[PDB]
Amino acid sequence: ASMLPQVKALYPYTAANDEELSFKVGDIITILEKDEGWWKGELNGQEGWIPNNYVKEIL
Repeated sequence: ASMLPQVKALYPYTAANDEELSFKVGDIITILEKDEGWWKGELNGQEGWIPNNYVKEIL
């Protein structure tokens, strides 16, 4: 398999529209794609863009 990046949320986020993904502090989110400040995440079957300042990539 290929490894995807994962990030851990440091702040909660409420999606502003249907292209974005909501999360809570400590959620582990899988990154499908990066576009500078917005990353595309997947969490429990939901997919959407997230602000990268809310999270920290797991090394």
